[PDB]
Amino acid sequence: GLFGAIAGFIEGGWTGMIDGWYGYHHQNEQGSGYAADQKSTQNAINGITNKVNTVIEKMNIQFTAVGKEFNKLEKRMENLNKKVDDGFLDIWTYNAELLVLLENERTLDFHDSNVKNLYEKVKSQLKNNAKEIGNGCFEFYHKCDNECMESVRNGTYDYPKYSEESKLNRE
Amino acid sequence: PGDTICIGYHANNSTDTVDTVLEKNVTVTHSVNLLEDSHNGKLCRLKGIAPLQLGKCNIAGWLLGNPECDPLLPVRSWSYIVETPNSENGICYPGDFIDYEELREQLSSVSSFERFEIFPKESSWPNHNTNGVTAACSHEGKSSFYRNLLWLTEKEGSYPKLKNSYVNKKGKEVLVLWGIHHPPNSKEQQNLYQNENAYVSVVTSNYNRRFTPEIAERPKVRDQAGRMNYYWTLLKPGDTIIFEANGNLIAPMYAFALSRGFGSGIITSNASMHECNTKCQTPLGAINSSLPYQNIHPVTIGECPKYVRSAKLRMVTGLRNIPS
Ligand SMILES: *[C@@H]1O[C@H](CO[C@@H]2O[C@@H](C)[C@@H](O)[C@@H](O)[C@@H]2O)[C@@H](O[C@@H]2O[C@H](CO)[C@@H](O[C@@H]3O[C@H](CO[C@H]4O[C@H](CO)[C@@H](O)[C@H](O)[C@@H]4O)[C@@H](O)[C@H](O[C@H]4O[C@H](CO)[C@@H](O)[C@H](O)[C@@H]4O)[C@@H]3O)[C@H](O)[C@H]2NC(C)=O)[C@H](O[C@@H]2O[C@@H](C)[C@@H](O)[C@@H](O)[C@@H]2O)[C@H]1NC(C)=O
Ligand SMILES: *[C@@H]1O[C@H](CO)[C@@H](O[C@@H]2O[C@H](CO)[C@@H](O)[C@H](O)[C@H]2NC(C)=O)[C@H](O)[C@H]1NC(C)=O
Ligand SMILES: *[C@@H]1O[C@H](CO)[C@@H](O[C@@H]2O[C@H](CO)[C@@H](O)[C@H](O)[C@H]2NC(C)=O)[C@H](O)[C@H]1NC(C)=O
Ligand SMILES: *[C@@H]1O[C@H](CO)[C@@H](O)[C@H](O)[C@H]1NC(C)=O
Repeated sequence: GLFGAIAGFIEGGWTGMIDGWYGYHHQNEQGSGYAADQKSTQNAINGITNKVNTVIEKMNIQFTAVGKEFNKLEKRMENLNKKVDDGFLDIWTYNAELLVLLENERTLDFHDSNVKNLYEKVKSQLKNNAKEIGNGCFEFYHKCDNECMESVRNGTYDYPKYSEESKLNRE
Repeated sequence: PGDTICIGYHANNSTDTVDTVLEKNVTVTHSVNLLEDSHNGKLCRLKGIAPLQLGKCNIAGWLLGNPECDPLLPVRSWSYIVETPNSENGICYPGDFIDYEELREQLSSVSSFERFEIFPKESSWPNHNTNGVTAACSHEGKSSFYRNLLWLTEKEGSYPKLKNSYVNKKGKEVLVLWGIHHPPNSKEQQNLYQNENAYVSVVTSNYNRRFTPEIAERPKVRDQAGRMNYYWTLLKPGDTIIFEANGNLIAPMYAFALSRGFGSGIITSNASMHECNTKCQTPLGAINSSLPYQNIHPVTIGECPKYVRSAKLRMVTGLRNIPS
């Protein structure tokens, strides 16, 4: 993927995270678990709803379109009507299949970027209070209980509150 | 030996696949089908109005009143017109129907009409016989004729020059049809019309045509060496149509006061009428869909998805599905 996260340095997805597209797995002394990041999931849902609805809006509505009849001395006109019908059909088939191919490629890159942005957001909160151990995981240099975990998940992690304990463990 | 938080993404058991430019058949967690391929296999009303089923008849037979089409006489309004592969009863006395395809095109925007007696049988032709029939237009085994036309023949050995007119006070367009008989030999000509050099003239304010019989012995068709050509014209509100003949005129008896509509048309269909209502009718069935595309049929009545040749149009909404 273009942004290196999905099927990249985060090798796989989580069947255990059932309630959003992107999120967190935590492990501390109180235990372990999955939580979806509600905000990044919802932003992506807003974007893709709008993308689907754009395709819908741009196609509009096909009004009544029926065959036409020509007598035996109207062959040229018959063939011209058929050339018109076939021509338009070629073009709309082409536009439809291509629009979907190209938008599918962009939709997957979009998710890849969202996951990457989420990772960088956490990394930026934690600074040197945690170690990047790859596969998208951080190893805290301090005890991070459920309340601390939640503060990471919702963007209020208190870096100075734990810097000293972290510096010592990082030695 | 340390607490961890990891960033990750959703996986599930979806087997949905989509195509992309760089890669085909990517399995994704969620997706949405954009291509409608489902129809109810029936003919339906459009906005509560039933279509006009010609059945074994075609437009020609319907509007001339081919006796096989008698069940269509009372029908006055429709949402669309359905011909079938067996729509074979048209002209029953052989001949040419002039500008027939134009006439069908005109009926495609008609949504209802009024069948009315433009030239009543018992009072328009006091000096002519209004009784000609033919075995080519049999009904129930007896020779008969179109329910909307009238064969005028000699009465007591003379075919006096006739001149009748009608004035369109219907306040709508009036479709008028008539016919021109061409006997196969001079004997039949004189026997039916008593004037071997006959002619017919039809004139409105914007229509002007004159007809001359062409008498010759032609290959028999429905057991007739004679011919009958059929003609029509639209009479504008307030305009006057005038017929004038000393022979060979197949006169109008019934005509149609038309009312125009939008989104009608003629289709050919195998399918059976049903007690259903639809916004979108194809010849194969009715579509009930919000999807933007369909590969069901290029011919559509109503408000339909766009026809495409595609077998598959699936848009990914979720992610690459990578269950671990
Ligand atoms: C992804 O997984 C889904 C579920 O996961 C799996 O389900 C089973 C098979 C086990 O392997 C689990 O370990 C695993 O989690 C699949 O959807 C599931 O499909 C099965 C069909 O076999 C379906 O079972 C039916 O359930 C209904 C409703 O009963 C309720 O059950 C749960 C529990 O309360 C509830 O959450 C549901 O919403 C329902 O309210 C039941 O009426 C059915 O019984 C009828 O049919 C059986 C024969 O199958 C017959 O003997 C009965 O007498 C009766 O007529 C039947 O038991 C599961 O409910 C369903 N799971 C969910 C959450 O809906 C999914 O497969 C797809 O499932 C269907 C939705 C359908 O589209 C299938 O064609 C799909 O294969 C799977 N996805 C894929 C792509 O494989
Ligand atoms: C973000 O997470 C923090 C940490 O849990 C939340 O702050 C605490 O929220 C709980 C509510 O269950 C309170 O009991 C604590 O007293 C709060 N601590 C402080 C210092 O306020 C915070 O509310 C969360 N924000 C959102 C929007 O969920
Ligand atoms: C067309 O399909 C839709 C669903 O595929 C049918 O849904 C109905 O929609 C109306 C208005 O949105 C609702 O009030 C009904 O509750 C829906 N029906 C059901 C069973 O939930 C709709 O009726 C279909 N139309 C036809 C003519 O078949
Ligand atoms: C009409 O129906 C038959 C099946 O009864 C089908 O095979 C045939 O293709 C249909 N006609 C057309 C023109 O599609």
